[PDB]
Amino acid sequence: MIDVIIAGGGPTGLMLAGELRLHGVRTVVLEKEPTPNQHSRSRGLHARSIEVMDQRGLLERFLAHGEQFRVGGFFAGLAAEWPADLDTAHSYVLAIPQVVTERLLTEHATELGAEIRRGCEVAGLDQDADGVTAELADGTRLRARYLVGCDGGRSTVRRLLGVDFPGEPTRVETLLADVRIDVPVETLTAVVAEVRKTQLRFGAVPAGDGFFRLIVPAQGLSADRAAPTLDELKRCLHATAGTDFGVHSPRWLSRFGDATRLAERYRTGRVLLAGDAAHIHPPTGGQGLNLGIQDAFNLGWKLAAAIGGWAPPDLLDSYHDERHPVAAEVLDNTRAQMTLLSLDPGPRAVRRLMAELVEFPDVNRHLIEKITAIAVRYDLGDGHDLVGRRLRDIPLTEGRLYERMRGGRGLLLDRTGRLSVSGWSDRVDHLADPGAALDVPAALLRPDGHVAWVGEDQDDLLAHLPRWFGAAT
Amino acid sequence: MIDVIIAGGGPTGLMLAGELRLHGVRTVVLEKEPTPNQHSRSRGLHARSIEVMDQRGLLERFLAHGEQFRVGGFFAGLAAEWPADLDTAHSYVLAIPQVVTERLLTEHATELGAEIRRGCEVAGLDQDADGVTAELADGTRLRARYLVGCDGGRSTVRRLLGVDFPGEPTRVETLLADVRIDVPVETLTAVVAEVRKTQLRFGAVPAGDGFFRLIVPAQGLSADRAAPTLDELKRCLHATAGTDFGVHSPRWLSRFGDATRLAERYRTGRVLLAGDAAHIHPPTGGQGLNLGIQDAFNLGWKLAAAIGGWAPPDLLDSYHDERHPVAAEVLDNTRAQMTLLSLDPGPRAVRRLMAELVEFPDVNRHLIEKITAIAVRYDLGDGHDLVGRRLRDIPLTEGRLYERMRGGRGLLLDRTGRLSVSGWSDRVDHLADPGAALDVPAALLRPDGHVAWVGEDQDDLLAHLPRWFGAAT
Ligand SMILES: Cc1cc2nc3c(=O)[nH]c(=O)nc-3n(C[C@H](O)[C@H](O)[C@H](O)COP(=O)(O)OP(=O)(O)OC[C@H]3O[C@@H](n4cnc5c(N)ncnc54)[C@H](O)[C@@H]3O)c2cc1C
Ligand SMILES: Cc1cc2nc3c(=O)[nH]c(=O)nc-3n(C[C@H](O)[C@H](O)[C@H](O)COP(=O)(O)OP(=O)(O)OC[C@H]3O[C@@H](n4cnc5c(N)ncnc54)[C@H](O)[C@@H]3O)c2cc1C
Repeated sequence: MIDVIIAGGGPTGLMLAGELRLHGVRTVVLEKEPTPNQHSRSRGLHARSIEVMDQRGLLERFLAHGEQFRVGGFFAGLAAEWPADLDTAHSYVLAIPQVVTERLLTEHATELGAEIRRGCEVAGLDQDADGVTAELADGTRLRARYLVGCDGGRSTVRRLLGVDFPGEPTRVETLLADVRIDVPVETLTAVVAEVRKTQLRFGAVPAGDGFFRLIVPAQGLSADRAAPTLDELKRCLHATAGTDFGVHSPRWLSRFGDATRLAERYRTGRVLLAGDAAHIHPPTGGQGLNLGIQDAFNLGWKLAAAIGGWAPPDLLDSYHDERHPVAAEVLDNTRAQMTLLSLDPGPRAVRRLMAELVEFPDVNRHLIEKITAIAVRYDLGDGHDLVGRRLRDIPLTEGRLYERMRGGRGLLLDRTGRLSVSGWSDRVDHLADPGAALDVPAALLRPDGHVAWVGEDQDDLLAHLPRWFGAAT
Repeated sequence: MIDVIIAGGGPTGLMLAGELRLHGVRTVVLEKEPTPNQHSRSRGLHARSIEVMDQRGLLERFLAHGEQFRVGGFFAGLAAEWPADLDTAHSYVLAIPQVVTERLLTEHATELGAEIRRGCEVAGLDQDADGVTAELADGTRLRARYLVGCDGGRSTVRRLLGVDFPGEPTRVETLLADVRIDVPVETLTAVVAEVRKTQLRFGAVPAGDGFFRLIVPAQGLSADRAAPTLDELKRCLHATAGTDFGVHSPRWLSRFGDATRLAERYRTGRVLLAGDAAHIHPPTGGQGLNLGIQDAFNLGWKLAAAIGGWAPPDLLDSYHDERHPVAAEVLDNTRAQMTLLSLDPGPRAVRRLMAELVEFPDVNRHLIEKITAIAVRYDLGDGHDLVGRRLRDIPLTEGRLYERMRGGRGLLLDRTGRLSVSGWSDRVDHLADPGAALDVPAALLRPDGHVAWVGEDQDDLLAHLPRWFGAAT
C-alpha cells in the first residue's frame, strides 16, 4: 500500500518526497507533465534553503551546479551591500536555475526510492476515515493513507477540497519573455539602465545563447489572463522603453499578477497543501520556491511520524499552525515591495526614504533576514528567544552540527554531559559534545532544525520530549 | 527710509523682523488682518526651532508659555519612544499653541523697534534698481530697499512676482473642526481609538473649554475648496467613525489638502519669499512653522548684511541655495508620510514594515532628526562633515555657547588660543575658550549657528572669512 500520494512534482513535492523517503514512507509523486519543464522561474536559493540542503547532505551537489553571490537589492530592488553580520553560516545566495534545482531534487527523491509518475494528472479525490483515493484524468485510481497537494498555484487539490483562498486580487500585471533582439547587448543595457531610474519592473538578463529574458510591465489587466502575444510584448516595450529592440522568435511568453492569496486551512482531514498550492504572491525577493521547500521540510518528518504511528495527536496540525503564518508574512512583505516599485509620487517618496534607511546595518540585515527566512520563529510557547527558531550551523569538536542531521531525526545537542533521551532513542539522537560552539547548556532540535527546548535539567527535558517525539518506548 | 518691508505678520515675518531689528534695520511689517488670528494650527516647536530661540535668548519666555514633551509618533504617527541619543542639547518638543508663538514673536519684534502695521494688505508691488514699492489695498504706497513676501501659502507677493510654484496637486483632503459634542469624552476617545486602528487621519483633541478639535478625512475633493459646512462635517464623521457624536456649535471649520509646492526662485531681484509663501505641504510631522522660522533665521542676517553694505555679492543668493533644497526634502518626506497614512493594502503593508524598522534606534533617530530639522546640512563645499551643519549647544568654561549668540553676529569658537578675526571684529566675535566642550581646534559659526569653517590654521581661517562676512575693515 502507498503511504503518501504527492500531487505535483515541482520542487515542493520533490523535496517532500525526499523527506518522506528518509523514513521508509512509501511515496508516489503524481506529476501531470510528461517531461520536465525546461523554463526556469526561480534563479536560485536563499540562505535558509541552502542550510536545509546542507542539513540533508545535498549542499555539495547544489554548489557544484550553482554560483555563490553576496550582492544587495533583494528587498524591492533597494541597492545595498550584503549584510556582513547575517546570523547564518551560509551567508550568500546560490544562483541556480529552478530547472536545475528540480533536476537535483528529482534525482535525490528517486535514489531514495520515491516513485515519480509523469503524465499522471490528479482530477478527483475521495477521502474517508482510513485513506484518500486519487482519481487520475485517465480514470485510474490510486489509494493511500494521505495525499498532499503540491500541485502549484492553480492547485486542483485545493479547488476540489473547497478550501477558501482569500487575499488581495491581482491589480498589477507584468510580462515575461525569452526572445532574441536586433540590438547589441550594450544598447539594450543602456536603455534598461535609463528606464530603471524610475520603472524598476523593467529588466533584461541574457540567456547566454543569444536569447534574452525580458521583464516588462503590462498595460492594464487582461481579461483572458492568457499568455501575451509577441504583439502585446512589443506594445509594452514601446510604452515602457520607447522601443521594442526588434524582439522576435519568442521561445517563452508569460504574464503574472501580484495577487496574494493564502489557503485558509493547510489540512483537510487526510489531505494537506504545500507550496504554491497553499499560497501565491509576487516574485519580489525571490521567496516562493524557498517558501515551498521549507513547507515540505516542515511537513515531511511530521507526516512520516503519522505514518510511523508515533505522532502525537497535535503534531500534524502543527504544520498549519507553523507554516500558515510564515506564508502570511511573506505575502505581506511582497505587497510592501510592490508598493516600493510603484511609479506613483507617494510610493516614490517612501522608496527614497527606504533607500536612506537601508544604509543602516540593522535595517539591511532585518530586510535580508526576512527575505531569506533565516529569522523565522515558530511560536512554540516558550520564553527563550531561541526556542522556535532554526539553529544555525555550528562547529562541533569534530565537524559541524549539520553533518549529524542527514537522517532527518531529532537531535539533542548536549554540552552538560549529563542529559539523556533514553526512551526516544529511535527518534532522537544524543549529541553529547561539550566542545560545541553553542552558548546554551543543551538544545533539543526537531528534525527540521528548529529548537524545541533549551535548558540543563533532565526532568525539564523529559517533559518537552513528548510534544514533538511522542510517547517513550 | 524703510530698509525692509515684510508682507505678512505670521511667525515667519515676525521672526524675520526680529532678526533684522538686531542689526538696526528699519523694518515695517504689513499684516493684512486687523487683529491677531485666534485659531492655532501648530501645536508646538521642534528641536531646531527651540535651539534657535535659545540662540536669541527667547527660550525662557517660550518655556514659560509651553510644556516640554518627549514622546514618539512624529513620523506618520509611527508609535515609538523619543530617541535617547538625539544630537541636541534641546531634545524635546515644546507644546505651545501657534497663537501663543505668534504672540511672543510679535512682542519681541515690537520691543526691538520693528513697526507692525495691521489692517495693511499688500495688493501690488513695483521694484526697480534701487528699491521696491508696496501698494496697499487702500491705494497707499510704501517704499523700501527690499520686500520679503512672508504672506502665507496663498501669497500675494509670489503671485505678483509670477514665480512658478510647481509640485504635486492636492489629491487628499482633510477636515478640521472646533466643535462641541453630545457624548462624554470617554465615549469619543473609545470610538477614536477604534477608528485609529486603521484610519489614522482621524483624531480628537479637547480644547479644555468644552470644545473639541476634530480631524476627519474629507469625502473626495471639493470644487470650491471653501470651508466645509457643519453638514459636511457630519457626513464625514458618519463615513469615518459611524457617528457624528452630535457635533454642534462650530467655532472653526476648515479644509486642507496634501498638495506639495515649492517656489522656483526664493529671490526675484529685491523681492524674496519665506515661509508658506515659498512652500506648502501637509502638516504631517508638524514641520511648516518650524520651516518658516528657520527660513527667516537663514535670511535675517544676510538681508541685514545687504542693508549694512558689507554683504558679499553672492550672500543674498545663498538664502535660496540653502533653504530651497531644505524645503524640497520637507515636501518629499510629507508625501512619504501621507502614503504611510493611506488605507490602501499596499501602503498598509509598507506601514507595518516601517513599524518594524522604527524599533531600531538608528531608524527612530534618523526619522526624528529629519522631522525636527537638527540634521540639516547646507552644502558649503567643504569636506568636513560638521561644515554646513548647525552647531549644537555646548558647555563653555563658564556658561554655554548659545548664550554668546544673542546679538546675531558671527562667532569664532577658538580653542587654540592663537586664532584671530582682526579685520572682521565688528561682524565676528572671538570666543577664545580652550575649555569649550568641542572636539575641533576651532569652528567659525555664521550668525545662524551653521558651521562655516573648522581648522587650526590662521591663514586657512582668513581665506574662509570673506565668503560669509565680507571684506576686512
Ligand atoms: C517569474 C517568476 C519568478 C520567480 N522567481 C523566483 C525566485 O527567484 N526565487 C524563488 O524562490 N521563487 C521564485 N518564484 C516562485 C517559484 O517559481 C514557485 O514558488 C515554485 O515553483 C513553487 O514550487 P511548487 O513545487 O510549489 O510548485 P510548482 O512549481 O508550480 O509545481 C507544481 C507541479 O504540479 C504539477 N501539477 C499541476 N496540477 C497537477 C495535477 N492536477 N496533478 C498532478 N500534478 C499537477 C505541475 O505540472 C507542476 O510540475 C518565481 C515565480 C515566477 C512566476
Ligand atoms: C491644520 C494645520 C496644522 C499645522 N500644524 C503644525 C505643527 O504642528 N507644527 C508646525 O510647525 N506647523 C504646523 N502647521 C503649519 C504652520 O501653521 C504654517 O507653516 C505657519 O503658519 C507658516 O507661517 P508663515 O508666517 O509663513 O505664514 P502664515 O502663518 O500663513 O501667515 C502669513 C500672514 O500673511 C498675512 N497676509 C496674507 N496675505 C497678505 C497680504 N497680501 N498682505 C499682508 N499680509 C498678508 C496673513 O494674514 C498672515 O497673518 C500646520 C498647518 C495646518 C493647516
